[PDB]
Amino acid sequence: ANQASVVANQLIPINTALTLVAMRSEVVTPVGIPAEDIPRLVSMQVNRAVPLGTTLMPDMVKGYAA
Repeated sequence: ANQASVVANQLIPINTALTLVAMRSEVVTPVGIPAEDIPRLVSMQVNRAVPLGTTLMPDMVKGYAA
């Protein structure tokens, strides 16, 4: 229901570290990474470019296990 996910607040380039300016929370479908894990995601790198407004999915973040 209102399970919110991490959404790209700006484009995140391939192989670049996640910052707090880059991740917002939003109720989207399909469900991606829980918004509650944003602190945890800071400094982890994405393995692909993530366009503005894309939901961060588990497979996009290098080293993410939940």
